[PDB]
Amino acid sequence: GLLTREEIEAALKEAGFTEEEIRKVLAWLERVGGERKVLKVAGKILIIVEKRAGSRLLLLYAGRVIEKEGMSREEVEAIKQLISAGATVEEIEAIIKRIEAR
Repeated sequence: GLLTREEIEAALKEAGFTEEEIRKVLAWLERVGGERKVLKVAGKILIIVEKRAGSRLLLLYAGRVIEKEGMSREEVEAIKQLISAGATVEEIEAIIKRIEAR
């Protein structure tokens, strides 16, 4: 199913976020109100929140916060692959910017 808020908290504490920062993330998750499919790959937190008004995506790791809205399946898939490739959130964002430039 979907990852619970308590499990997300623990995962983000591993990623390197404080409970206050996590609270902000939880607010973001509630803001969208979609299906919070949160994955933990190699320490990197891949938050995929599916919604009919547009899939939202949030990358969290080592204090880095990448908030994206209106993400396509191809973009989300690419991000997931980059994470599994061992790419950092900053490097992923650089790739996303290259995508957005197109």
